[PDB]
Amino acid sequence: ELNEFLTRELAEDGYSGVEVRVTPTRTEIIILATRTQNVLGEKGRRIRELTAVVQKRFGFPEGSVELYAEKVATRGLCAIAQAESLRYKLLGGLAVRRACYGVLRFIMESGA
Amino acid sequence: GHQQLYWSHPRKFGQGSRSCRVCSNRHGLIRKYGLNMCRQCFRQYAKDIGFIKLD
Amino acid sequence: FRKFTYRGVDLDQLLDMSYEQLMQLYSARQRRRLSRGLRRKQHSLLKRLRKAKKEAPPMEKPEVVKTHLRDMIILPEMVGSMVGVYNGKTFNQVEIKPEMIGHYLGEFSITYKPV
Amino acid sequence: YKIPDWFLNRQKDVKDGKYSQVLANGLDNKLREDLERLKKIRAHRGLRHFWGLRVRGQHTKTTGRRGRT
Amino acid sequence: MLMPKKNRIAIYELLFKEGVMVAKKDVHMPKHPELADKNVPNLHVMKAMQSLKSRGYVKEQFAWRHFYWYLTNEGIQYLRDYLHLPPEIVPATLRR
Amino acid sequence: HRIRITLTSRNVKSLEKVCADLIRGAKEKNLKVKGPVRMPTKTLRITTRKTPCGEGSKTWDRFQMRIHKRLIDLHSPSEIVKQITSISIEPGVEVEVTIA
Amino acid sequence: KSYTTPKKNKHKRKKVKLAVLKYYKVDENGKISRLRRECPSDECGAGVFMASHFDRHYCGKCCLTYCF
RNA sequence: AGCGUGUGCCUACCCUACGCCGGCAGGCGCGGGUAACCCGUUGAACCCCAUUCGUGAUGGGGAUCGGGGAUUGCAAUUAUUC
RNA sequence: AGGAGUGGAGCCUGCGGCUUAAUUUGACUCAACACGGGAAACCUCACCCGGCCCGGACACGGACAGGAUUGACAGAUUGAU
Ligand SMILES: [Zn+2]
Repeated sequence: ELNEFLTRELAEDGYSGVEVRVTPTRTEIIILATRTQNVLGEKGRRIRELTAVVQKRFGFPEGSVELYAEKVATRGLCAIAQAESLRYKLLGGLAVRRACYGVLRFIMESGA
Repeated sequence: GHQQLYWSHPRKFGQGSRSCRVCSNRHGLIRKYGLNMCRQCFRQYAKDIGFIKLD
Repeated sequence: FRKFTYRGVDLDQLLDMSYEQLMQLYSARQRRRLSRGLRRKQHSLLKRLRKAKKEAPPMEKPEVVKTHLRDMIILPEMVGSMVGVYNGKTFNQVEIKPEMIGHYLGEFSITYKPV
Repeated sequence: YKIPDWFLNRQKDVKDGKYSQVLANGLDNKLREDLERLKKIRAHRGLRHFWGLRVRGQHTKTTGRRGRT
Repeated sequence: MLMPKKNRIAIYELLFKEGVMVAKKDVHMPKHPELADKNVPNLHVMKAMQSLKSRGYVKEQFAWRHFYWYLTNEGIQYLRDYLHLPPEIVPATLRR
Repeated sequence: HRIRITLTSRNVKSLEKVCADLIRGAKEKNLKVKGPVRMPTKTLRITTRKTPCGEGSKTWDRFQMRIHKRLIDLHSPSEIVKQITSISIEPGVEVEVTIA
Repeated sequence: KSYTTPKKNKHKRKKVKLAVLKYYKVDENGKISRLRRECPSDECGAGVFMASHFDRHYCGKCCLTYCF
């Protein structure tokens, strides 16, 4: 549930994945994101409002979880980020061949 | 009226009492282990839950 | 020629008795039709039908009542009363006799045609 | 002779309701009476017996190929 | 779409107490489980919610069976004007 | 005071490493310890047809869920148990404690 | 679009003109008179002016009938 | 015998040993299991042993049909099932 | 080279065809026919008979607090109270 929701929500700022860690009285969720500036919004607004969504929909005591996000390392290796970038570049007006060549050269230059 | 017709026919059993939690359909639902998910959606999202192919 | 007896008893003595002995008088499957509890879930229409049948008619064949149901049990308290049964499409007129006691209602329906 | 009633063939008949074991010609006569009663009732079982089809609720699309021609 | 006066103000108070709002996609479920202190029809409140969407005051999200609603600056202006309160009131999502 | 803690996880190496770490810590604390009891694994099999439609050769899928349940017995006071639970927490292990 | 079998109409509420004038009878002084009934129910007080029937009167929200 | 499964989210519906009523399904006051703890040593069937049956559509086949008694759900007719 | 067999007998099931107010449909040699996880008494349901509150947001021009609304008890077709 959480993975699908985060993939659909944080697609606008380069979503990669999530790693839910469970700890009594304090649940620490970490989000695999590529663009940390767009995921925080305006000084932590996004974290608080998505947390409120979490308690309101899932149902959980308030003030116990804390949504987290950090810049992912070696983003060229994660295929999900490249697929999302290709979706962005093919969305508006880019040619299929040129865009595919660009993503291919970036992937093979990433170290794969 | 229709407000009385909402909770009129018993939605206790049969097949309309339950539905898939992904697409709100009522075919191929897996009630095993309380999945309540149809076969296609379970096949689609099986690896994320943890069920993976070893045999 | 030979006066019928319902399964041991005759019409008047059968009528002058309640369900608490009627149930043992007839068979088992229709006993559960009233043994689980009072019938009020979808039997408001059935009770309305009973009231309509017990309404005093003129000295002739009584009036006809149209219903969308085919799930009534034939009790003696409505024999000799005309009812319109919604046999899928039309409220077909039916004819009953005092030998109908203890049976179902919607068994007088022809599926398509004799062929 | 202390024989329980459930062991008998037909019990609590529609005619008299008494419990009696019936013999060959008696069974044939009672079957005729029951089928005539169903015919007079014009019940579903009686009419399906009249055309001579399966009355318990079976299928005919693939069953009953040795009857009418 | 006839809406009693008390239900609308109750839903406005429930929405403004935080920055977001949720509801399940099931019209055959009158009582709202989170708002257990009132017999609000969930179908009416979600339909008024999406009508407020159609007038364009909030963002809409929906994944499998639960909708997600998020406030906006113009949306919070509309809410504060309907509630007849000064703009000094802030939701729980804007505080540190 | 016969404390019995139950550990359930899907991965086997992580569970074995966590149990070994707990045993080493208890031994360094110089406390009586029991043997790590390994309950029989429970397999969850959900076999479904692979065809979204109903056309083609009848193929099938085989899904498995190998779960494990390792547990140890201790005769320690609960304060050290709470101190241990306050450290070395990972998502793989869902600790369940039974007091006896 | 149109159908084959004709359909009836939907019920409409006629314009209620001078409702208050129909509730209280005007006298030649400050005194007032009433020609309707008052609801003795616990949920609703005497503010619910029942309809002016001729056989038996009907309440507003109670769905109850008081006979003569 | 060996794989399984088991008290629920809108969801009540689980496996049930134990002692009775009755040929029989079936009916209540009685307990555990959220499971290597309880059903459960899962006393399975096919096997094995001693009569009955004796080439006879016959002690195989149970196709068709009537009546009676039962749990299920608001509801069993074209019998849900036994 | 062999074993079990099917096809012949009875019974359950899908398809085609005839019938039916309706008997919904997808797939037609391997690679369609106990296949859609579909063993359909009500929901299933997507077909016929019938009548229901509408589950027509919102923008514009009219209709309105001097009432635009909205829920109905005796009784009649109706299916219900
Ligand atoms: Zn009143």
